[PDB]
Amino acid sequence: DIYQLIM
Amino acid sequence: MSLQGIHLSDLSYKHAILKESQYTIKRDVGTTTAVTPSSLQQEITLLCGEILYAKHADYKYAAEIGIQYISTALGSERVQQILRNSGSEVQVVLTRTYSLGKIKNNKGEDLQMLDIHGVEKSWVEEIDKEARKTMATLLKESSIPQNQRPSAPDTPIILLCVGALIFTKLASTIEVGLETTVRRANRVLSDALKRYPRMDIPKIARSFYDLFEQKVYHRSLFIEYGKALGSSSTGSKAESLFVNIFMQAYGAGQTMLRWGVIARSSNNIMLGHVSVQAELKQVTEVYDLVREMGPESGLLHLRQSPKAGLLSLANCPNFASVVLGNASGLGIIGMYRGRVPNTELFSAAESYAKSLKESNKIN
Amino acid sequence: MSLQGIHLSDLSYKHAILKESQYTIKRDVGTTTAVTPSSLQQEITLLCGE
Amino acid sequence: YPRMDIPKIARSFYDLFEQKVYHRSLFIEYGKALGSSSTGSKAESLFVNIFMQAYGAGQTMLRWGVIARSSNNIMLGHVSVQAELKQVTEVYDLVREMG
Amino acid sequence: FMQAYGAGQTMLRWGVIARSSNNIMLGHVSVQAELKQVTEVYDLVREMG
RNA sequence: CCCCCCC
RNA sequence: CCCCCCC
RNA sequence: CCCCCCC
Repeated sequence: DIYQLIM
Repeated sequence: MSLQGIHLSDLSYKHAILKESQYTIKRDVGTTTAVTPSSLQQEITLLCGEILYAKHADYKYAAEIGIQYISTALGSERVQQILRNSGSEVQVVLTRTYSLGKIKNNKGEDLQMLDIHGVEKSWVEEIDKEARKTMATLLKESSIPQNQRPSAPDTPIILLCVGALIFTKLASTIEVGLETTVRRANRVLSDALKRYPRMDIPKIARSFYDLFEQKVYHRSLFIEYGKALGSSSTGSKAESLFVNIFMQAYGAGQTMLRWGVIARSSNNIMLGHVSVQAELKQVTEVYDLVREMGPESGLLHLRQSPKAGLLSLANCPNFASVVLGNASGLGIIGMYRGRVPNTELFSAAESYAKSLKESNKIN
Repeated sequence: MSLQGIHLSDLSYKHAILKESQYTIKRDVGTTTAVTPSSLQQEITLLCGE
Repeated sequence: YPRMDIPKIARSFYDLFEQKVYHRSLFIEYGKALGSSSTGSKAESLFVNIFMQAYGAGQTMLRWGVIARSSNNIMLGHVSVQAELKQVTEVYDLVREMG
Repeated sequence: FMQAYGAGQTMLRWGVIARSSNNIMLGHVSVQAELKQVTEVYDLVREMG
């Protein structure tokens, strides 16, 4: 879920 | 009868020898450097932000990321022409976007990372991972405006503002450079330090100093980017800050000329001293050389051009002593390490300058 | 003899450096903005009133 | 590099410059090419500084004569000297002509 | 819109005002050492147009 | 013959 | 050799 | 770094 963040 | 034909004009001859050459030095023939195409600007800006708001183990290639953003701002071919015109045969290598692998992002596509020649991938994924973990931690703790995200468009310019702060002291020592960069960025970059409270100014400044020392063509690239930014019609606030810092580096390496102009403006008496009067000719010659070179004479010590040194006033010890004394009397000299050839002239000029500063007059 | 050659002209040089550049900064390369064609002027005015 | 041998390198360079007199011209062309560059390293600027510290080599009498003129020495007006200012002005005119 | 023209540059306007008000302290020796760069800034203003 | 110092 | 401060 | 008032 870390790479699923909005950024 | 008259000693009017006794005249040499050494400095004009030396400048003529240096400029009027039909051969070009080919250096860095076997080396290569990395550039990023403008079409990747967005995906470099994000990375320029991820170095900022997170505490990273190693800041080795932050300066290279700032230079990559400069490349995107100017363009690949413009950057190649800039490097070629600086006297380097370095061949630019194009940054390539590459799929990370099985990692999938929110938009459903494969996460496209950056491939920058000379900066290994592992560092890039490490920086990205640390930034992602920090941002996840902050969202977990509390629930982040648009201007506190790595996607903010002013993060590359903040990184280049740290770079420009170190660029200002490129004619200085690394310790003094780092100290002045940190102690100014605690005030100059106050807004960015509020938005990004854990950006590491000392390590970013060290990375920029290392890059500017090694890759001397990147000084010319930095100056071309400053010229391109200052000629724009609009900009952000950080961009105007960058141009301010950049123009605060103009006369770098040549503070003696500036303090001599100051001493002339302060009407110091010891400028008329007989030892000094024997030397005004070569001083006028140095300033004439400044005028002849024109606007580019200021960027000589920043570019680290070998022609810088014709502007040195080291052969006018009386003039240098009087100038340093006049600067000390007015409090300008500060922690300046310039040698004083004639201590007596220095002390007399300091005394007169202090007496003039204390006194006031009406003209 | 005379301090007439002691002269720098820093600001003119800085302006010359900034204006006389052959490179243009390309910013906002990936972004987009919205415009309204003139033929819709009436129907924007109404919204400007609402 | 704490064990680089300056005396022997300097001796080698002196021998080369003495024998191959065209390498003096090559050295001067390299100095001109380096000094006309826009960028460089620190050692390159050091080299150009040393190179331009060799400019008036072999002609320190002209420089010291300019110094003596600048120092307003009285004995420049001596009658034995005044008989000779013409050829001195001619030598400096030749300097100007060569450029 | 034309009341926003000299925005960010009120120091130049107040300097013109001080010249117009014939202030005596403009002739002060500390100031007289600085009129050159001030004239340069106004010359830059004229040059930009 | 010339050149000769220091940086 | 040069450079060296502050903003 | 710059900028900072009123109309």
